[PDB]
Amino acid sequence: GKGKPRGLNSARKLRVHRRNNRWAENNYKKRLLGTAFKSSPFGGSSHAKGIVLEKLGIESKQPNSAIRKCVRVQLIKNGKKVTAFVPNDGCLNFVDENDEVLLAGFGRKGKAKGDIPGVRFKVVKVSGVSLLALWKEKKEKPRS
Amino acid sequence: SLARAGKVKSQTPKVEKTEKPKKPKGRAYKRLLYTRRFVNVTLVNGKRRMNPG
Amino acid sequence: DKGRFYAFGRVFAGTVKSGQKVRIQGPNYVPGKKDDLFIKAIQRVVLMMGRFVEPIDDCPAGNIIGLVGIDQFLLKTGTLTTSETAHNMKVMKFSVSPVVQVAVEVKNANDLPKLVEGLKRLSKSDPCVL
Amino acid sequence: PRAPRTYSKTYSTPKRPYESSRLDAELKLAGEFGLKNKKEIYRISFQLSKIRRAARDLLTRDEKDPKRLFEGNALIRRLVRVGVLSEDKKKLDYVLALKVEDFLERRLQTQVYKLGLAKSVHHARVLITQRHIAVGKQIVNIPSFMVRLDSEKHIDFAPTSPFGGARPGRVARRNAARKAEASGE
Amino acid sequence: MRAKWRKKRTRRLKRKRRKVRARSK
RNA sequence: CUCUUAAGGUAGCCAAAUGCCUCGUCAUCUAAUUAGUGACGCGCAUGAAUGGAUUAACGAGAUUCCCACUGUCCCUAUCUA
RNA sequence: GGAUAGUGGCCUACCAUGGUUUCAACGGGUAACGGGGAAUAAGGGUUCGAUUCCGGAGAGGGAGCCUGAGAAACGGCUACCACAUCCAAGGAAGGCAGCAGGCGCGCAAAUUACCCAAUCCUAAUUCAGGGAGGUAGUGACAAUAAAUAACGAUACAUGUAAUUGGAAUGAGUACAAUGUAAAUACCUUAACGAGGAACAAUUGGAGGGCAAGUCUGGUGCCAGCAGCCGCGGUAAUUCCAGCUCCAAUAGCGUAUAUUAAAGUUGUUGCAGUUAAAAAGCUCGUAGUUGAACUUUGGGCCCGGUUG
RNA sequence: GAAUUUGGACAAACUUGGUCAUUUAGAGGAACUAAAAGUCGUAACAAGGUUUCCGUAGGUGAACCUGCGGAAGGAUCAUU
Ligand SMILES: [K+]
Ligand SMILES: [Mg+2]
Ligand SMILES: [Mg+2]
Ligand SMILES: [Mg+2]
Ligand SMILES: [Mg+2]
Ligand SMILES: [Mg+2]
Ligand SMILES: [Mg+2]
Ligand SMILES: [Mg+2]
Ligand SMILES: [Mg+2]
Ligand SMILES: [Mg+2]
Ligand SMILES: [Mg+2]
Ligand SMILES: [Mg+2]
Ligand SMILES: [Mg+2]
Ligand SMILES: [Mg+2]
Ligand SMILES: [Mg+2]
Ligand SMILES: [Mg+2]
Ligand SMILES: [Mg+2]
Ligand SMILES: [Mg+2]
Ligand SMILES: [Mg+2]
Ligand SMILES: [Mg+2]
Ligand SMILES: [Mg+2]
Ligand SMILES: [Mg+2]
Ligand SMILES: [Mg+2]
Ligand SMILES: [Mg+2]
Repeated sequence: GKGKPRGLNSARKLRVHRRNNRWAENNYKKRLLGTAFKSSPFGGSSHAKGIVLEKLGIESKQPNSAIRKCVRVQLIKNGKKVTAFVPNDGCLNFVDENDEVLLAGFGRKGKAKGDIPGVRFKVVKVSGVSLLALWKEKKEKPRS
Repeated sequence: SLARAGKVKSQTPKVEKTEKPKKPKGRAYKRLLYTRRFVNVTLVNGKRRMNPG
Repeated sequence: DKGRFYAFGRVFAGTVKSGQKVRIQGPNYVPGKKDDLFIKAIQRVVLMMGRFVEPIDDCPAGNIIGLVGIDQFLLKTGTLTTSETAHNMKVMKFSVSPVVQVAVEVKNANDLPKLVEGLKRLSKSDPCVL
Repeated sequence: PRAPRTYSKTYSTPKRPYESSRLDAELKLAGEFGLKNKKEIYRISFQLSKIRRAARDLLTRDEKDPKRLFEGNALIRRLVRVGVLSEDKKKLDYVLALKVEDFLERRLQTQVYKLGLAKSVHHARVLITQRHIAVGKQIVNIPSFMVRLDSEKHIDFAPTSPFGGARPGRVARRNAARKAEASGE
Repeated sequence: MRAKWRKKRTRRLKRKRRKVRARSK
């Protein structure tokens, strides 16, 4: 006896117990309850356009330094406001106030990454031009 | 504070490109790697080494 | 339709085609280096008329036509060429200037993206508004 | 709509991307068989993995069982035809005990070099991709052929491809045209 | 915080919540 | 940190039938509200059997709003004893 | 009994109180069409399946109906509900969840092209029709094969240098010919088409995981890097670059979802004294489980399969 | 045998009302988390300077204090 029924007519009990105990998985519970749809402002999607509202300098968590220069963005999809990192050396000069930026996940399925507090999204495109190709000298952002 | 977004990338000296011979792309590059690594040319440094000092 | 704003302009040399690769020109585009020159093409050439449009296939130089498929990359003015050392023409200076300036704010804060789109939708409609 | 067009992958990346021994072995094989990249090694090891899976399943099947007999005899027949498996190892255990070299030796890129038609394996590869080697009445311009051990005695140059045929070539023709000029006329 | 005193403070908070919800009808 | 009491208003509650300022401030109710309700509280001068708070039910008790209803009214008219 | 194509509380009149349910009824949710199947896959499993086939439902939302073998049809009609076209204001006409195409929504998806030659379907039927279907355009969704160089001589130390030479091909471009319904492209090709073969391969990295610099200049807890640990505060192997090198390679990276990893859902196969976890204790319904015992052993044959 | 029409069933749909579900504004109140180099004290880790902790009750700026019963996860496995 190992604390669970073994009998040949105990399949229903075993599957009911498994059903009850599967709720303790974070992934399974999230998938069944649809948390990514209600919460997690991105509607179960990796990608979303939004409109910048302000440039902000966020102090990294200890023992770090060097504020990360993120932007507050208003999502066109549903209307929520999210703060998004602009990942490159500098590269904030290429994103302006009240500009359209594409936002993607920040690498941890939520769970704000690194020393940046409360930032769970990053910028992929600005004004429709690639943020990486605009940090590089390949392309240029259209006048706005 | 903001407005320091170019403190190192922009305002510190920028070394440009350097005209260099092209690499032999493809199977030629694989042959180059094979000869540089596995015919026992002088890069071993005891067991294995792939850069100088 | 909100955001197509047909392209009124005059051809001076060469011919336009519906589906023709063009080099659109910026008002400050320096031809030496990379500047506001974009690599898109035309969708449809149109002869403009009295609040209804007629699609056209071709027009020689010295003609007045509207273009379908552009102004989503050039804001106010410029030229459209196909040669490689084509300096754009003059800036078309006017006699008036924007001197009356007022603040604009939406009263519903949740609809700000529409407002920001509107300001960049009207700056391209009227040539003088800044 | 029309029936779906069945297609399958031919390779699989390794579980560990940066294993030192596997990378060194892969480079060894690529250098010694004139391969363009690791994709050929991956494809051949994947196909060999298919063979190993099939042979394992048939071995777990009962001995002298008709399914085992038929499928195993077919598998050894195919391997001995393509020349990877030797003639004296028709027992379905050496099929499991095969190796990557046993399959890379039967590449047309390898046979053309082992027949003396080229000076190096890379010279062999370029001579093949330049449409210079023909098996029968068929020019084959691709390294991987898996010659069936009967094409080995017929692997030679083409009637085209001016090393074993009629025409003199293209750069040879232009060099003749310009030495005609150099002679004065 | 001792867990006991955290629980006591939470109980006082719950009593305040019950009082305010009783007022609000 | 002081001056100071017998103790210095605790739990509660409030512009409350108790608040002068005051038509207090915010919200809601209306087109508009010195009215009503919900909040806030250095509360002239709230407060614990001089009982404090909350209460189902009850009330020819005081107040506010809604539906219905109508000569209360717009705007009066007619009939009977 | 009526109606139906007929069975049937399918509907109707009388009669009795029946029927389902902890073996989960009923109710709620589904970002639920179902299945053949797909991804991952030692075994067992987990997740997906709107979309090439099969069955189902629908044609903006219901409802109703003629014709018709077959419709509750919608490229049919009737009316209501919401839109919405035109108007000469009297009226009239509506359903792209068909092919294209357009707006909107978006992370998100192609041409308002050609043709019935292929496959088949309808007729009165060989012949006509078919945005069914096929062809082409867009297509780094995904999948297959594999161009970017190969060989001498010379000079030097099996290999290296802006030391040189003769060969080979396609990336192209293109007569014809083929390919096709006329086609483009694919295969074969007269001639043109290599020399820094500029006809120039990229995407991410070089502290560890995880292969690859204690190189140089910048920067000085600034800028920034970093999936995690962590790196920068004047010696940065981690930042910005230069050089060199590493991995995959015409592909690589980034974000989310899922699978294996996960023996971190454990039936196989988890743990519960201290890491999270034995109910304060006992009874007890459902459920699950539950001692042994009844023809065995001889002997003779027919006769199979493997040495 | 058109219009028109009597009684029925099928019933779209509208009004009002009820109920349920999902989003959502709200004066004000009361929580949690993060960032902290803030103020106040030092509650716990040593017998943490009153041993610690549990349940319950009351009180106090605040950690917390105290009464009652319990545990050692105690600072005692120890008095034939
Ligand atoms: K640091
Ligand atoms: Mg008080
Ligand atoms: Mg008061
Ligand atoms: Mg009040
Ligand atoms: Mg009133
Ligand atoms: Mg009193
Ligand atoms: Mg009957
Ligand atoms: Mg559905
Ligand atoms: Mg399903
Ligand atoms: Mg389905
Ligand atoms: Mg759906
Ligand atoms: Mg529709
Ligand atoms: Mg239709
Ligand atoms: Mg190239
Ligand atoms: Mg290493
Ligand atoms: Mg570097
Ligand atoms: Mg575990
Ligand atoms: Mg525990
Ligand atoms: Mg038994
Ligand atoms: Mg203390
Ligand atoms: Mg203490
Ligand atoms: Mg103590
Ligand atoms: Mg103390
Ligand atoms: Mg503990």
